[PDB]
Amino acid sequence: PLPPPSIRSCGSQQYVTSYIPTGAAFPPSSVQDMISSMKSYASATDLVRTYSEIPSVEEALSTLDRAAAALNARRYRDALKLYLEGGYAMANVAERQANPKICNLLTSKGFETLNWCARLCDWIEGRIKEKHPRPGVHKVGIPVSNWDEDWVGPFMDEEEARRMWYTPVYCPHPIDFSNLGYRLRCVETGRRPRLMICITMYNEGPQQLKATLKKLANNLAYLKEQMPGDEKSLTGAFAGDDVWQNVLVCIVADGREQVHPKTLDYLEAIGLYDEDLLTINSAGIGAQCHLFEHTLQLSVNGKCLLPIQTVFALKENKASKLDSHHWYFNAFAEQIQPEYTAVMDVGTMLTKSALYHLLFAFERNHQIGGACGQLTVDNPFENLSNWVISAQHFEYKISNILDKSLESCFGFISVLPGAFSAYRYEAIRGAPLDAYFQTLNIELDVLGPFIGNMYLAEDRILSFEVVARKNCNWTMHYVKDAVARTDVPHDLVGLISQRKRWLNGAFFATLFSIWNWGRIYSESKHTFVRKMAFLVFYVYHLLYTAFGFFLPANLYLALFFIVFQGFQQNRLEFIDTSEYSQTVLDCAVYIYNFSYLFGLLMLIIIGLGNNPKHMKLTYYFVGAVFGLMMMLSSLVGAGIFFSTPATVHSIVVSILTVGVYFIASALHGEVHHIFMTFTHYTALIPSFVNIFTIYSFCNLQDLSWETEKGDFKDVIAKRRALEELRREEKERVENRKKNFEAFRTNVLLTWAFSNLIFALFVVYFASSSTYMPVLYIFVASLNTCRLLGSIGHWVYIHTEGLRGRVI
Amino acid sequence: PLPPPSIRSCGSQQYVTSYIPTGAAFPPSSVQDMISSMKSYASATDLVRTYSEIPSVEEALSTLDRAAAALNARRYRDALKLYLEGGYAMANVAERQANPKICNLLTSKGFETLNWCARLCDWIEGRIKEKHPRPGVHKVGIPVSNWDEDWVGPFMDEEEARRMWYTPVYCPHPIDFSNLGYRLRCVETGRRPRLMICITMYNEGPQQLKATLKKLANNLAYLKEQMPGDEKSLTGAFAGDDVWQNVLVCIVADGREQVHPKTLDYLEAIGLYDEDLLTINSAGIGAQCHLFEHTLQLSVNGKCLLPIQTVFALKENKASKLDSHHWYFNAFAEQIQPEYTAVMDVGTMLTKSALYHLLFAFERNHQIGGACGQLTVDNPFENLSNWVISAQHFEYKISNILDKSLESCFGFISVLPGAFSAYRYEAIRGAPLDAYFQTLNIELDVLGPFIGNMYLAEDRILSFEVVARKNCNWTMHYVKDAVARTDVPHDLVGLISQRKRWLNGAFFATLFSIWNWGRIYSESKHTFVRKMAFLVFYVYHLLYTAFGFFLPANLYLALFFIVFQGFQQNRLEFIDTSEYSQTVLDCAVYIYNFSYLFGLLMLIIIGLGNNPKHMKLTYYFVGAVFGLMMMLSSLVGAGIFFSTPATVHSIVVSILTVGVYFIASALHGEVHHIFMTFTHYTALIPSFVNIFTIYSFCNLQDLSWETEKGDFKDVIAKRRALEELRREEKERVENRKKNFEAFRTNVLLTWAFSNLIFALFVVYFASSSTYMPVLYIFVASLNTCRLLGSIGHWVYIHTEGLRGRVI
Repeated sequence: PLPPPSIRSCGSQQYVTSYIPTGAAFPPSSVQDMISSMKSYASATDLVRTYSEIPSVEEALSTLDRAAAALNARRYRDALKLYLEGGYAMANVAERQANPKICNLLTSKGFETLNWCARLCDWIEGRIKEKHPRPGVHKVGIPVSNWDEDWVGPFMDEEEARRMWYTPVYCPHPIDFSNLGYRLRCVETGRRPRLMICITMYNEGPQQLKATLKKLANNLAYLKEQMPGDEKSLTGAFAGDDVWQNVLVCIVADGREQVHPKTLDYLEAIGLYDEDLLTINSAGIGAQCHLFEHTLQLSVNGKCLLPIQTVFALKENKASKLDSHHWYFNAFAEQIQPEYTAVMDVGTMLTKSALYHLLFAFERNHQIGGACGQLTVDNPFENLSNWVISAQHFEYKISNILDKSLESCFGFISVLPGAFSAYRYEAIRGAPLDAYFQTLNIELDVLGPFIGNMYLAEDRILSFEVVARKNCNWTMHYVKDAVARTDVPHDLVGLISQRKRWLNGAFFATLFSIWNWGRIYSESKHTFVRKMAFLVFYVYHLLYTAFGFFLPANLYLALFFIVFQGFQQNRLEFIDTSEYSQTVLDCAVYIYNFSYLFGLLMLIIIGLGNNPKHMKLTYYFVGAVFGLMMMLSSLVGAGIFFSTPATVHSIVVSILTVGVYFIASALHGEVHHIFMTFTHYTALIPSFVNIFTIYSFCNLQDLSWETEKGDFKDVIAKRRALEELRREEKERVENRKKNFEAFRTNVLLTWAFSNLIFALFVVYFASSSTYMPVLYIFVASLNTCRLLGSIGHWVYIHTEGLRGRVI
Repeated sequence: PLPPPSIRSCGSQQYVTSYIPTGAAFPPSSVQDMISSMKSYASATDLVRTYSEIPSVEEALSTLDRAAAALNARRYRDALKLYLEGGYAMANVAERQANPKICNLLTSKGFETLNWCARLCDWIEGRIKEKHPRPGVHKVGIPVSNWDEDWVGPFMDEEEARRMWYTPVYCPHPIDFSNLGYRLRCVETGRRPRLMICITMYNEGPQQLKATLKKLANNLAYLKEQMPGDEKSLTGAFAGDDVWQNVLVCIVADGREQVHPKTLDYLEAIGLYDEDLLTINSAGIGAQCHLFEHTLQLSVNGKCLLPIQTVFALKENKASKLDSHHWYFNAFAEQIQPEYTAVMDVGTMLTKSALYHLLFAFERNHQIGGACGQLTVDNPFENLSNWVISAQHFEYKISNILDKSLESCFGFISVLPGAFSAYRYEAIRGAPLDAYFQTLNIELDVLGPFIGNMYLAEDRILSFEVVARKNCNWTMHYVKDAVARTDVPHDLVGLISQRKRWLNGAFFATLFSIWNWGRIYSESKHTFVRKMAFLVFYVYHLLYTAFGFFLPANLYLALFFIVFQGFQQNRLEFIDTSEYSQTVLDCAVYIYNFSYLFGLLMLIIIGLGNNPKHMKLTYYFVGAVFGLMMMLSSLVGAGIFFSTPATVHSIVVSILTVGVYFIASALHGEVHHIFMTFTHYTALIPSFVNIFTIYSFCNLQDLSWETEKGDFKDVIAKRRALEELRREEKERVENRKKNFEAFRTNVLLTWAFSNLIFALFVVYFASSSTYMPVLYIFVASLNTCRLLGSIGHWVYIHTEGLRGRVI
């Protein structure tokens, strides 16, 4: 027992040294005397009280946010106190404001907060039994700021025409959207739309959204304009004068931080967004996302389009596109219960007939479980001086025609991103969607790296699940007339990144399909003929994948043998090289080999090294070298072919190898595009193969993703527990990244060394006369099969319409 | 003007829809009537009041933390209110506690907080003029928990012996440590230590720290035990019976999160840490770091060591080691103003004579601006079955002897990490330290990538700045007898990482030195003979660096030519290969080339791909292959040399190439180590060169690093400004990373392609009879120069002691 040290200025002075003896426990009387001998504090207290006299909006919002954070932490008394303080603060502040909208919104928010406080107090007392109590749902409808008086439509109720509705949601698991008591305007008003469209958006300019909305309005107008009484005309819910009431459009953004500000300005202009309402009404909830609802009316030039029922959902935090599809499908589809479900991106500009053709196919066939339309490049002929655009145009046309026709003949399509794809909401409701969202429900550690890698491009999983669903026989189909025009990158780097993601997804989806093909026979219920056809397609798929795996080696072998060994060993027919100094003959081969090897080494180093945006010059240089090489090879090959007097074998091989493209293009009426873009596509084949495959394989690493009071010892334990949990989480993340990197490295090494070993063995132990015929036979077989598939698809599409009466 | 909608249950019910008309502004009377018609809130209010009756420690600490955060944000009224609330809460809570220490600490903290509140109120009123007001400094001394009664020392004041002191500091820029009013116990008590030691620590076990402290105590004991009256004995402040008062030890940790808990337990055991004091006294300050001060007494077995004056500084957030050196040097050196300054790491176990030899050299020479001791591996002979440890032991011995002697002859040393290095605090005070910490004061964007890369290993910058300081002639020196024993990794992967950082730092420091060598002649003031000697050393340095840049190609050429082309073209002398099938002769060369190329490709892919921890098996396999190849080459070369009848040229070349190691080792008396470890080191040369250089060059990417009230529009503007600032920061970070990656990729490509092109040209346009003599001449010249340097250093060290009387 000793008096405290005589130090009354601890924070007043600059530096003070003191000694605090522990174990004495002090006398209470001395401490009380020390406390009573201080009078300055009163002044400070008075000042603080004066400062505390007046509240402010910022303080109220901050207190409400802290209350929400406490409520999420399961501490209820502190949440109640903060909620009461915030409610009283807002109620007091609301009178100061001079803007009527702010005054009304603040008054409403204060009343809601006070009612929630009363309900929470009643629950804490034990009067009401609930689990996870939350503030009640309260959607607010307000007049639209700008309204076009000079607009003519079919008919619009004033409540629907001039009021926009808003509500923030908290639902953490989207499957519980309906249980928690949320509702939509369409369901509330009694309308039951039959078709739904999802338009995912992330970091886009207003122009793309404007074009997409205009095109959708044009499609609705065309659907309305069709006359009844015809065989072609649709019957039922898609007739005229009421079509706009059976279609709903959902616009799902990805995150408030990443949204382009001009997009928000445009959305607010058309009456679908308001910052003040979001700021005020979302204070206490801690919403996961906020949804606005309207029936927007658009006017372009002097023509007024049709009204569109629109729901705009904006998520609070950035997530994957699969998360947006999860929200859309589960919440909105399970609530509305539509019949069809269309998926597209932002910027996809449809033609006037896409919806009509899709609905016509779905209604006529009754066996189609899904459909995809044709994809096209916007303005291909304009600016033909650009080679990348022309190459992409040729690739799209040929891929569509040949591959899509061949795959749609058998009734199984591997849709390529990002198409405008429609599924009927009866074949995907159960197991297929469960397998679709498996990544979002299970952490990557349990699944493994192989399962996680394939979901980067996730459409093919849905396609395969629909085709092989248990106790059902669902088949897919391809519609030629559903044309969707997109925009393509103008440079190499964006194309490289896009092809990287496409190739990763395609490769691992193909591996999964080959692994699990047996489920069609083991579980599904198809016809026997369908099973035999699927077996034949399986054999073809295996052969095609195996040939595509060894493509760089085959390209190198073909170029080397034909061109350079013809020059060296005098096999070019239009010139004789028995002369010359025996130095040029070897020099050609040496130059070719050294250039090819150095280019491959540089490309792999750069691709595995850094992002392909600050290495533009090197990629351009390598592409130019490879393009010049390919053009030289093409000219030499054409000369060699023309010089030969020709034979039946030669002409048959030439036809079945090269002319299949032109024959199939002429059969379907699209021949001029091939003529325009064949030369441009020919000069990018080595670039395509080498660069895109190497960059895709190198960057496979791109993985995605309660005590109120207390004493001192509790504080120490809490801090230690938090530190332990943080360290364990960091360790787990490290382990996951290590596993994924190891897997990608093993795959890349296997691929590269397989190609190199095959090339070396074929070069050293084979001749140019015992190898080329095998390659010719293989290529001819593949192209013959593709041509037969295309012809079969054309015959079916032009015959079934007339011959379906019998069957 | 319309009445509010009749909705009194907004959060009470599950789901309610409402319409809020904006622009009406409401009637006040209706809102007042609606408010007055509610009575449930009172119950909630009462409950809240009851819950608010009792305070708690956690609430007080949280409020103080929020007050500190507000004060850092330049808002003063909110900070004052929160500080007052926290002070009153702590004052009320202090009486509840039953633990006397907690009661006393809480009472003191409450009084300090109230005094700071009063001072801040006075400042806000305008009575006091200050800039950046902060709470006053207040260091607290408390008794040590555990005290050893059975301990005998020279003499200790009870205040110093039984009290440990603590204070948290806020100084954001360490240069202002003295201005803000902080102080140290040694300076306060009047002691003026002359020598300082810094012991950096980060994520280490207690055993290393215990061993380091025991070794330092042994060094102090040896320094005390020396007798006076001898020529060898030191004179002055380092005499006997008072040596322990002239040495201070600073232990700087790197971050509370990363510190091993057992290390904290051990530190608390010896009376240098306490969690309760840190938790309580650091609540309001928002300290950058916390420092404890003591004079610790250690006992090992039955012998009691000497007391050590220790200051333990623990930083709040993790930073680089350069940050720890910044804090140490600036704050503590500028305050204490010592004479010398020693730097070491944790785990470096000194011998009994290191300090004596260092101080002896510094006092005798009077021109030495810095010195470094010899580095050794602990227990080399024990567990000789391990090859990595033996290879490292041989490398350390040879590097020390040859390179250090040669460089110390001229008076310029490039110290290798991490040595026990001592600088006198007179040649580094000004410009050298400014150039040392240039990275910490200027962001990497202004400097560029080349400047930023070299500071990864930062000692050589200090060495060069000391050597070339303006208007001064400072030279460095190497002491052979200052032996420091460390611990080395037992596996390949840790060695790989350590060598990666070492090689990056060494390469870029060497480039900087070669770039800026001219400053010695342009600015410094040396003797003419010194300038000529530095010119000669510059020529030698350029030649050595140029030879070392092209090492992999030379190794490949030597192995290939000698061994495999001797086997193929019958040049092995102990066997004739004119027989055989002409298939084996080519097969040997083909196998060698293919294996070498495949190994290099795999190594570069793995090194650039992933972290070298989950690729252990592949690295081990490649190392084993290269080791077997090197052993075969060594045996073949030994046989070839022994078979030859020999000549003057042959014996001279053999001596000057290989036997220089043994001659120099025998000259200095350390010969058995070479005999033991030569075989182990021979089998790791290709592994060293290839693996370490490739991994070092691949991973060069490793870069490091106010309105109180308000209205609504201010809130919106604040949110928009914060979003804009965040996006700009993200863009800047992206740009910096892009630039660094591009630089590293360019350097790697240059190195690899230079080596490959040189190798190809020499293989194709040269013979094994017109190339090997040049290589022999080059290697012989370099080794002759190194041997001459070593002999000169030995002669100087054994002669100057006797011959210094004349000069």
